[PDB]
Amino acid sequence: ALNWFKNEFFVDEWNIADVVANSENNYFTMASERDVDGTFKLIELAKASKESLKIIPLGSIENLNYAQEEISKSKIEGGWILLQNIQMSLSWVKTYLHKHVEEHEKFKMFMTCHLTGDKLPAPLLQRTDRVVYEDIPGILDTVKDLWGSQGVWSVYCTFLLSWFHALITARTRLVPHGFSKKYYFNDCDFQFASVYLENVLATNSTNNIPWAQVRDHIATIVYGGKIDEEKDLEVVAKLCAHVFCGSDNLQIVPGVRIPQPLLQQSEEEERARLTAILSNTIEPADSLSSWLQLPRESILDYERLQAKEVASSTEQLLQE
Amino acid sequence: LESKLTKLSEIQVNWVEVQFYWLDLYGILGENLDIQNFLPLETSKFKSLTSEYKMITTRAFQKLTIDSLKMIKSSLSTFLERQRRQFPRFYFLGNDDLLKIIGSGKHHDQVSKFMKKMFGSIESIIFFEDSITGVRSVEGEVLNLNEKIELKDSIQAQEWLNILDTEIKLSVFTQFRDCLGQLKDGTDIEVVVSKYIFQAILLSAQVMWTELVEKCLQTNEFSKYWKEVDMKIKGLLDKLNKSSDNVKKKIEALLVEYLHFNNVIGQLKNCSTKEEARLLWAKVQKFYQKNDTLDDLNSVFISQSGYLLQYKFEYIGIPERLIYTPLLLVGFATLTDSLHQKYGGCFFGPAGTGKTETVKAFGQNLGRVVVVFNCDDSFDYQVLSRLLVGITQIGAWGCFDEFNRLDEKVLSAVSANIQQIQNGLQVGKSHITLLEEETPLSPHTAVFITLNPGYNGRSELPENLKKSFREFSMKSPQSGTIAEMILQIMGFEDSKSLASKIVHFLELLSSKCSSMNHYHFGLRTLKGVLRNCSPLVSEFGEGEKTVVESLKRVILPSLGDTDELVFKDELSKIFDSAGTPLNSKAIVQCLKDAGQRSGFSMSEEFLKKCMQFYYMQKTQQALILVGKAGCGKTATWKTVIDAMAIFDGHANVVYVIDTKVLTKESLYGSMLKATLEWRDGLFTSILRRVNDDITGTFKNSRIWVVFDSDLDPEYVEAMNSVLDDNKILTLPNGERLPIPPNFRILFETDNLDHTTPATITRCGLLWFSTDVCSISSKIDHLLNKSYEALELDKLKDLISDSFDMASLTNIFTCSNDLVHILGVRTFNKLETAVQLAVHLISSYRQWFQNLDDKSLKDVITLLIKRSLLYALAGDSTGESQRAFIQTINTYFDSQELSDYSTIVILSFSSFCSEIPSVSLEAHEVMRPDIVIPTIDTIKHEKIFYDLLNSKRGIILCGPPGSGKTMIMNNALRNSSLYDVVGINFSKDTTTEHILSALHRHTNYVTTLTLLPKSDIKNLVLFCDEINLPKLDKYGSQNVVLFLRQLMEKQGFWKTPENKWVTIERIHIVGACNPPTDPGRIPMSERFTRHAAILYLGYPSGKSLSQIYEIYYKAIFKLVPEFRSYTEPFARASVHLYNECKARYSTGLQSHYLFSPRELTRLVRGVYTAINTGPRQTLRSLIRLWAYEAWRIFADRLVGVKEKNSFEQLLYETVDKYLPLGNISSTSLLFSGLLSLDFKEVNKTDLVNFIEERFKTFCDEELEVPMVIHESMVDHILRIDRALKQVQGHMMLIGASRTGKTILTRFVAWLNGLKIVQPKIHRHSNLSDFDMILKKAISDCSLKESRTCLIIDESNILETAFLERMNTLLANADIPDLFQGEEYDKLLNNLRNKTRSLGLLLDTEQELYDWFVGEIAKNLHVVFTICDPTNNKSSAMISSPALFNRCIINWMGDWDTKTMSQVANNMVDVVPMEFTDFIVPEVNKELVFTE
Amino acid sequence: KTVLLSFLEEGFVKRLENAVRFGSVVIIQDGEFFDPIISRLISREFNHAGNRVTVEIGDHEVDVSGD
Ligand SMILES: Nc1ncnc2c1ncn2[C@@H]1O[C@H](COP(=O)(O)OP(=O)(O)OP(=O)(O)O)[C@@H](O)[C@H]1O
Ligand SMILES: Nc1ncnc2c1ncn2[C@@H]1O[C@H](COP(=O)(O)OP(=O)(O)O)[C@@H](O)[C@H]1O
Ligand SMILES: Nc1ncnc2c1ncn2[C@@H]1O[C@H](COP(=O)(O)OP(=O)(O)O)[C@@H](O)[C@H]1O
Ligand SMILES: Nc1ncnc2c1ncn2[C@@H]1O[C@H](COP(=O)(O)OP(=O)(O)O)[C@@H](O)[C@H]1O
Ligand SMILES: [Mg+2]
Repeated sequence: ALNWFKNEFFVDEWNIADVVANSENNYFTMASERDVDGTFKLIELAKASKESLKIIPLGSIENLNYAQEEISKSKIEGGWILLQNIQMSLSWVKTYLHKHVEEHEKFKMFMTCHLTGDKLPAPLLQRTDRVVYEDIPGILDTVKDLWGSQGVWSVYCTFLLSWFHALITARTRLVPHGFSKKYYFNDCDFQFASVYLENVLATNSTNNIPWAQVRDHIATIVYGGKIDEEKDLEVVAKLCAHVFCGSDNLQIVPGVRIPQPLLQQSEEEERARLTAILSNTIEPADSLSSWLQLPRESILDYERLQAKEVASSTEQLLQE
Repeated sequence: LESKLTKLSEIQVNWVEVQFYWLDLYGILGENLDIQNFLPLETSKFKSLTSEYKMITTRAFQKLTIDSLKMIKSSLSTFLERQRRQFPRFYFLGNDDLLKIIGSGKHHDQVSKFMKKMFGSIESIIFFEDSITGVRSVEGEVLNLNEKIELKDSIQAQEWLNILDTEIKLSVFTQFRDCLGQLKDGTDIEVVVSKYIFQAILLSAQVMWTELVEKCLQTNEFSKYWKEVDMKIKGLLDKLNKSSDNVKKKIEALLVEYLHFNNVIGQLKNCSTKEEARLLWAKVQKFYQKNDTLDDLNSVFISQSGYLLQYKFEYIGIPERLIYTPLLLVGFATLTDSLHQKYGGCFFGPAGTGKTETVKAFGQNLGRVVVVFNCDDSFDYQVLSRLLVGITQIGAWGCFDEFNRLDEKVLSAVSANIQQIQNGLQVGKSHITLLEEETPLSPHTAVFITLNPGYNGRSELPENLKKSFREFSMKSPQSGTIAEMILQIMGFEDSKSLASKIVHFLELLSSKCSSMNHYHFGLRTLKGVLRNCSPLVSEFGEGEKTVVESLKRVILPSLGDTDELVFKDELSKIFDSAGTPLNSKAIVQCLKDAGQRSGFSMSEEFLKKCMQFYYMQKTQQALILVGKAGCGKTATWKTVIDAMAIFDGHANVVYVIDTKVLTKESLYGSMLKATLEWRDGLFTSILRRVNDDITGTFKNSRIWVVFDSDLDPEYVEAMNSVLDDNKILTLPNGERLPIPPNFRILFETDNLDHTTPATITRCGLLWFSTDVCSISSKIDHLLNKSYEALELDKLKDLISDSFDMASLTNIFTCSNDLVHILGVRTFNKLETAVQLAVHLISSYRQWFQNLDDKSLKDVITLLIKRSLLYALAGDSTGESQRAFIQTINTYFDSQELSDYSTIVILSFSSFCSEIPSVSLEAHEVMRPDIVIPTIDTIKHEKIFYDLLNSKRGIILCGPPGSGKTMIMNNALRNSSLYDVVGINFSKDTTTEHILSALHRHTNYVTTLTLLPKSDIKNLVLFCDEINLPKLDKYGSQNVVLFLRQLMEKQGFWKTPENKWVTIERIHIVGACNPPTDPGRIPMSERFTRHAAILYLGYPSGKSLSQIYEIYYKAIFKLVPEFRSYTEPFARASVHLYNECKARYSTGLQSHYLFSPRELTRLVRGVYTAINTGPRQTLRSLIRLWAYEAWRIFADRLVGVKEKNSFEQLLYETVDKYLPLGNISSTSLLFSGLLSLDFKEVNKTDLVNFIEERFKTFCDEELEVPMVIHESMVDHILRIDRALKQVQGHMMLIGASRTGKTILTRFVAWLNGLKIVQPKIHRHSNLSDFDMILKKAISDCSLKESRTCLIIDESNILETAFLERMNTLLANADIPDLFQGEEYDKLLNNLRNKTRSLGLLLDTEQELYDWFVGEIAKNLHVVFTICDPTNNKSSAMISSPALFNRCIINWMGDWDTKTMSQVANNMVDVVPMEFTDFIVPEVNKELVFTE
Repeated sequence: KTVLLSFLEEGFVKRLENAVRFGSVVIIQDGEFFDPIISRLISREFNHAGNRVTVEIGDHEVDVSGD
């Protein structure tokens, strides 16, 4: 019901690439909460646009002087530059950065701050475009994003790994029943799991895929490192056993079935077939419950609380 | 000639240091060729230093040189940087060790001393005829090099160090290859274990194991290999008993490895299918070997989970091998996964779970020594990046233990460097840039972090740093497996059941005990109980008695009262029986002998605690002593060290370091950013002196370091690498100080609320449940100590017989029912009683030779009763004091001690005959030292002087204005034995202020010793408002702990030079308010233990009437016609003060605090108005007193309701006591501007005069169009009255633009003062305020210029400005301003001014007193506060010195009358009446004007 | 004739003194970081001696041009 307004009246949305490619300002500020970062998004975006980032974290006087010198140099000849955790240098931001922004054509500067941190100065913040980086909440949208970011078995295992990452990132945002604490699995875990899958498929040319090894390594080493409690490890192992069971038929979603690749295909047609079988999937309204294999009570309570909060806030908003 | 010997020793130490520095300088530049041409200026400086050294040597054979050497040490810093660039491992050495290692041109023996700091696993080098043939590990194991290294005199250090480093790898690879060939030949390992080194046998055994497991995995059987491994393990177990110590350690570690092998084989055998067997085999580490690698050192690679790592072939010696738990294997797997992509491995979880040891075990399996670093708050960006650039070049694995300890800014700053090293390792870059320098990057390097999340006072890692690390949880280790394999290796007959019983017992002890903070029973205490059961096998044997005895000796001292019973019940019900206890005859005899030597008493509890401490210190290096304040911890460890020194014959040195009195930079050390050099702290200097052994006196003598303060995590936790198994100290500059086995650390505190479980499990814990000493034993020991500090035998016998214990215990029980300020237990009060009684007996002993036995007994009993009263009930109210003296009189034929009984010169008398007549004149009221004596005043004087003559600390406490400084100064003014220095404390006071206030009163003489400047008089250190110094975030006070250290230990530690001083003739007297007063904080009992506490209540109403009628008689000696009116004025003033204190309380406003200070100020104001005035009638005198009461009492009132209430109170008081027109504030106008005398004046004439004066001031100084009004006339009259006084200061509080600074400037111009407004602005520091105050003080004193200082509220940038102003107003000068060279220049200028004026003043004290008098006379300060709600203004108002000196004049907002007057007077000059107006019909209350 | 200063730029006092001597119109940005050296300019206190008017700013006195 909440997404009905967005999907009915509004026909477009902008990601970070769209807002950085359609803004006249040379300065951008991205805010993110604790235990989430968006630096890799900037790295991939700069790689796509064929430009070099100068990552300059703040917090020390030497880094402040280096940032001043690099800002002057990049205003002289060009090039991008990025500032990490600018709230650690509040005095520098208040004086030098404010004076510089207040006072080239291929020069853009990105600043990353924390939403729960100290208050940034209003005159600086209003003079720069603002982006908020959050993980995409939809499951199928997350699968599509992870697939579009990217023998045939490597591609198929990448597809299954993207599905597993989307499932676990969807499950990790349900506090009392999905897990025990607030675990957040960033892109580094996905990259490490993909490297492990490539290494396993490279060292095993017999095509007898050791799915037990992949299951244990993913559920214990890669995605199980941050897991602290025993029951969270058990549920991660259950999810990895459901996804990486290694069978010809694999119904990870009650409406999506992935046939295993055959021994006569190439990577291009395999990627096309997997994209085609991903495109036909229609996400139901109960995809937060049926896809994650959870009882309806917890999902219903969470959705009801979210709906009550958003409706009360917009009712308080509309009256004035 | 003790001073001569000390001077000779100091000169010899300085000469030895200078000789070592010159030897290093000659080694680096003076001897070697082709090295002076690098820096020609430094070469010339070295030549000049050589000439100076040669001249000094010739003069000595037949200071300044050291200073010149230190000056040219800066020019050698970049040379040392290049030298460290030459050999990467020099980054682990300090500057002095680098100088020693370069200067060893031909001796080559200095290398082995620092090689342990360099490599980390080698303690010495075997030398044979100018060649290297062997290398010796830390554990004593010897490795013989493959080829003998030739040595020449011309070659310098780093070339042969590099070839030795390569030769170590070649030798260990050669031994590994030979051992592997021998094992492949088919021989057993029992003959190979006695030939090659341990790393070679471990690696060959692992390679053989993985090869045979692969061969068996090709098939599907495991029984035969399991049986063979079992026979090998049993053979090693049988061989362990018949081998030497080194072979025992080697066989133990091989047993660890083979037990892991058998565990893996057993896991594989019980497996069902082939796929699960392949899974279990892929999960565990495998040690392969390339058969096509031509390179020798890269022929061994380690495979796990499909990834590969390269063996480094570094010598590791004999490490304590970790038991291969499944958690350890999963940790190895995730470390391999992190290291495959050149990331950084990370571990998080609760403390004591095996993270740093896991990293070290992984490094040892990879055959390299993991360098461990203990992160600290002092690690800024430069230090951390220098450590990173030092571990890049070496290639060793850096483990940053406790990574959360870093500041969050540094965590964000080092993220760029960590990403850079990761990218350089990934892309195979050769050179990376850090600190704007390009450095080589060894491809073997890595970084590890082991943080401890979830504890307070720790930062949280930012995401950009956490994304560069791979973290793994380590919440729960496996205690059962560790205990089982360790007990199997030790040779215990029963291993599995015993380990299960130990783990079950530990779990039951954790679950079934009181859940306080310091009960942690994790892995660390299991390792401790196993290590304590290790050496008990020689006396108890392998079995169950050994483990129950070790469990007792490890856990029991840390248990409480009921937890001990629970522990005993559990131990009796889970284990079969308790073995035969230790005889312990010699040690208990030594404890008894030491106690008899020190005068203590052996009770059951004290002896039990001593035995427990000795047994738990026999194997645990660090001990924490906890319990109640004054329980007996210090006595316990002192007597057990004395007994242990007697028993073992080893001399013992103790360093008692107070942790919280020193900052962290003073304790561990600080780096000077202006030169990037390292300055040693205190603990680091002590450890370096112990390690270096210049004189070799610490070879066989133990060292104890006692941290006698609270356990601050930010202080103690920085020694985490010291306390644990690492036993190393990691300095920020890179120095690694090893901890010797005999070096032990003690902790002494009372509360463990703020401590962390990380630093609790590291140290052994000893809890003091109850007091170790009985009460009567405490009297006995105190009496014996006081006697030793001093016929005598008869006096001692009768005094000891006087203390009847049966009455004493009931007296102590009845003492508990009274109310006590600064609540201290009666057990801690006996010091004052015993010391006071002994001092009185020793003082009156000179008259004890001329009286009978009964009179002697009666006098001594009365003195003991007086001492007991003033000790036990000396800090209670008057009624409680009367009740206690009645009780002690009841509980003791003996002479009765009344409420005012005393002894004069030897007859018992009272204070009624000791009250003298006072000839108080008129002019003597202004003198602050004039005190009118009463019974209470003279009694307090006698008891305070009595306590101070007994060499004890005194804490005078009472409500403000009780008279604490009054009684003290009046008692010490008539005595020529002590001097009083005035120190006032604020919310921000440091030890440096106390030391500065004593530098101009005391002398540093080396014999260090802080003797007073005078030689016949002691010095009294008066500290005022001890409550005011605030707590930190961890509930501790710097100043209070400094005072405790100065009282008990009789000294302190000098911060910059790190030498212990000893205080000799300084007594500490403290003044404070009760803790129930707002703004005050409680103080720890560890400070109030050492000092006597006295309650000083307010004088009674009739008493105050008596003193103030004496004052009024003194005043009215001027005017004799009103001599009969002194008593009504005293009664009226006392009633007025009582009514003001009762009605206007603190509940209405913050600054409604009244005191007898107000009455004294009223009397002094009445005196000034009488003296500077004409002949007064009765009505004029009444109006004068009413005006003085208005300007003293009602100035601080804020509300118009309060003003009207005070006016009607004044009317009521005048009508009641003094049978006169309006006496309102607007109707009383007393001023001396209109005449030559302080007479009452009218309104219009005063307004006209002030109009003319304001016009002249505007035309003379600056133009401001301000309109006179009646309220401003009253305000300017009271400001002029306040500034006319001697030592008169103001605090004008009111809204902005009411007119405060312009009014003060106009008053100062009227009185001829000089306005000095500080020009404090933005980006201004404390230094500019120092210069402003110093210039103002100099212009006030030297130039005799009357200076008025206006300090606006916006001119206080920091709280230190407020502290400086508080010091200025409390004393008369600033101790911090005039010190050293500035002090000498000030004294020279003061001497020149005194000679110019013509006074014959020559002594320092007289000149300083004249300076103080001049600055008090000629300086007045007027404050200005706009908003009294702000925190800075609230602290300014609530400050002790500012409130007790300034006359608070509340300007307030403009009332409607002032607004109407100024509006009429400023719009009367414009034509407003040009139109018709009809008068409206409005109410009287609605209209504000006429 | 206008001139732009700011409290966050070094050399503020010298430029302000030169502008006061010349008589130009001065605008200062970033007023939330007010500098108390100009407190005498804010208070508009004047010292008159003949046809000249002097104002103390910081350490040394300067003359107000009148415009
Ligand atoms: N066995 C004993 N026999 C006699 N007197 C004892 C004994 N044990 C302790 N005392 C007395 O107890 C006093 C206080 O003990 P101690 O000096 O050890 O205090 P502490 O532990 O340092 O105190 P705090 O932690 O409060 O600073 C000692 O001065 C000593 O006179
Ligand atoms: N097999 C093992 N695994 C883990 N810890 C062990 C093992 N054997 C002994 N220990 C003990 O556990 C302790 C581990 O300390 P650790 O948790 O690394 O400290 P920190 O938490 O400060 O890094 C060591 O004192 C060590 O003696
Ligand atoms: N003979 C006396 N009897 C009682 N009170 C007196 C006598 N002489 C002076 N006083 C009062 O004692 C006060 C001293 O108080 P003080 O010790 O300065 O307070 P605090 O202890 O808060 O510093 C003086 O203000 C004075 O009014
Ligand atoms: N009676 C008055 N008539 C005219 N102006 C007044 C009067 N009283 C105060 N002022 C104004 O108040 C200002 C002085 O206030 P000042 O003492 O500098 O405030 P602050 O004490 O907050 O520094 C002057 O500029 C003046 O214009
Ligand atoms: Mg640790």
